[PDB]
Amino acid sequence: SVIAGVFGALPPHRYSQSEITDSFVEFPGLKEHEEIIRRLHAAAKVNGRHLVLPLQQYPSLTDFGDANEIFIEKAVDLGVEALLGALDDANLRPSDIDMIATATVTGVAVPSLDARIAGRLGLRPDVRRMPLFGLGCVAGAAGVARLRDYLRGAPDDVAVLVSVELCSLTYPAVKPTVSSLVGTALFGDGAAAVVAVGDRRAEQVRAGGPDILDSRSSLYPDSLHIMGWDVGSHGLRLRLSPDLTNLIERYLANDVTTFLDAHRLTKDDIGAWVSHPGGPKVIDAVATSLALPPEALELTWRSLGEIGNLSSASILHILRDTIEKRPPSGSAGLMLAMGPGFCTELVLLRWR
Amino acid sequence: SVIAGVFGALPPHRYSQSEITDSFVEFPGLKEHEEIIRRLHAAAKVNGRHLVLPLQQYPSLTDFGDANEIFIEKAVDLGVEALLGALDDANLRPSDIDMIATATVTGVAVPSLDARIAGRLGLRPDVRRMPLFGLGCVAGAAGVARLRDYLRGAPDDVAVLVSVELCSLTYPAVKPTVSSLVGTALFGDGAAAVVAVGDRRAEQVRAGGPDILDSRSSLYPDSLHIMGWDVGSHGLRLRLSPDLTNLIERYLANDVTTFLDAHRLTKDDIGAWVSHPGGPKVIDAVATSLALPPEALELTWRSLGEIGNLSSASILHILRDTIEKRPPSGSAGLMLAMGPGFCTELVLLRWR
Ligand SMILES: CC(C)(COP(=O)(O)OP(=O)(O)OC[C@H]1O[C@@H](n2cnc3c(N)ncnc32)[C@H](O)[C@@H]1OP(=O)(O)O)[C@@H](O)C(=O)NCCC(=O)NCCS
Ligand SMILES: *C(=O)CC(=O)CC(=O)CCCCCCCCCCCCCCC
Repeated sequence: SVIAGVFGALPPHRYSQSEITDSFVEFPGLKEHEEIIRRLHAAAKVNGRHLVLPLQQYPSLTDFGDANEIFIEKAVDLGVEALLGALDDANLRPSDIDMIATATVTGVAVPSLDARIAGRLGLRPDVRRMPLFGLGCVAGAAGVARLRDYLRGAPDDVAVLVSVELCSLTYPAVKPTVSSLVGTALFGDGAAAVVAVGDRRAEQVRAGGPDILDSRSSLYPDSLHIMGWDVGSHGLRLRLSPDLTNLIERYLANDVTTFLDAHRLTKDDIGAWVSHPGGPKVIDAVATSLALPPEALELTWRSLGEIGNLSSASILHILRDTIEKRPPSGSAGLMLAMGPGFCTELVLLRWR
Repeated sequence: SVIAGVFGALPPHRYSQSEITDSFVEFPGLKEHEEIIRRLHAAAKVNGRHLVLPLQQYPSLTDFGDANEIFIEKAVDLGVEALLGALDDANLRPSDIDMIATATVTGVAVPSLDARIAGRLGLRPDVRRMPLFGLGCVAGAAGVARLRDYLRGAPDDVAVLVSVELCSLTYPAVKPTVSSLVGTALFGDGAAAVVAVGDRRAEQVRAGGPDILDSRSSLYPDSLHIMGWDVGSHGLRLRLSPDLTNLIERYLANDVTTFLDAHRLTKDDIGAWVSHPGGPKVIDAVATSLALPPEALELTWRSLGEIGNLSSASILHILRDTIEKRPPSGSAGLMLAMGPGFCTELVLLRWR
């Protein structure tokens, strides 16, 4: 399977981190926490984020029903924009799509986002739908791996992934706690789409993105508590364990070695790293654990700085940035993501 | 792709429909609606349902947070039971599984149900996970089609589907409006699992069949409103249009003919129909639209009678029942489900 198109879409409202923080600390129930909010927002290594709503509107977003309804409307808009961009990048059309997978963790849609996107773009009525909910931050990488699994079975086909994460719309569940506030420092809104074709399809029409060579999941035993949602009448409330980085530091190198061993590669054989930007401590943990050079994760840092953490969409933005730097033809790339499970997902790529 | 195991699991609290109705009309806020409640409950052609909680506990189930917490607890138990059962049917082990897909529409779990089930049964850390959320009642059929799509590219592999639907736990969102009350007439709790293997693995494990040959989705344009959830602070509230039956009557025959034509098959070639038991009017519409004999859908009527509508799990219970009845060897089978989209899914089978 071969990537043919990758495209990111962001809401038009762009704010500097300082702007967000300045407004945020004045929101109802937050003033008493100004100092810790400013401290966390400042330490995030995030310089700006796109938000799906204007800043002033968030204090009114206290009802999960309102927020989730807005999610549905805005996510379908952004998902459609990202898919169209990726299709244009691939020189393909909506009617070419044989399977669409959507990933989100920031809203609850039934019918799923893929059914709504299919309708908006006029995908064929027989398109195969794969609504992936609950993978969280791993879904960008895992989503690309699922496209490969599909296309390995259907090598004449075209399959697409659409990731849409509107983290700001979980506002009704935000509380003045360390975990929620860390969330408000890091997460932004955005979307991304990948268009991929099977090996035979790639021999019929031109696909210019990297080859998806292989993937490997790693679900860690007894780690349900590491990250996830607390779900309730206020919506989706972030649960984040302080043990996350220790887990990375202790186990990630083995995940990578195990996977790369199977391809008789070493970490020194990979020419472009495409890692999820969980946040500064996480990225630090990844670099340390894998003993990476200082610039290995430069595009990950740059993305976190520019647009924040978009959950599953971030790694796709970073993939696009990586493709655009045009890595050495024939060299290996490695996507690395992590998420609720706890789990990691690795995807081996070959550039050109 | 060959099925090797199919297994159903039900919670232990079983009540007759009459017992459920008698209690329900006395729940807080309902006595005024006794007449319509008794009418809808009798018209459902459901004679009993299994419930995950004691019947008289439901009046206290008013908070979505409590209900979803109970969902996660109970859903993992039932999913594990179902999967273990299907593995036993297949004579396979948890460590044999290469990919697990889960399907639910009745609760919100991050980490997902597949991560939880994987942990409980000690699946391999590299098992591929596919948490399908939002397909609703089509997911039994679509899930089986997703297994085929995976195994088509992985002929030595084992892939499993676990459906868990605890419809009763959506009670916090129930009010005495017609749409909700219709739901209270029909839906029960349960789970099911399917174990399937690649064509190359099939001989090695002596898979009992049937073969999974092909599938086709049919998403109906401008139909998002037909069935789905309205999500908010009270959880998952049923949206269900009275127009659903009309859509089936107008378009199902074409869905089926379009699919069968591609295989040079006719309806008369089908040795056994495995159809989702949406409700009596739906089942009639299927029989009428396809000009099927009364016996064609008998096991679907029976399942509806015995356990109610289990959303995505019902078709799998019916599939198990059908296999046990042993349709003519080598004859064609057709799974038929429908759900939020609005959509239908057909799966072509060959019986052993
Ligand atoms: C619940 C059911 C068994 C009751 O059967 P019944 O007492 O004959 O009731 P009817 O279907 O004839 O409908 C009677 C009235 O209730 C209304 N009604 C039925 N379903 C309704 C719904 N989901 N929402 C709002 N109103 C509904 C009908 O429109 C009708 O209105 P009317 O008085 O103007 O004529 C039947 O409605 C049914 O089986 N519906 C299909 C269930 C379904 O959609 N399953 C989903 C498959 S995926
Ligand atoms: C990735 O795995 C991260 C997780 O822990 C699970 C997951 O995917 C959820 C990720 C997003 C959590 C977001 C909480 C967001 C609060 C956002 C506030 C935004 C700004 C409002 C400004 C007025």
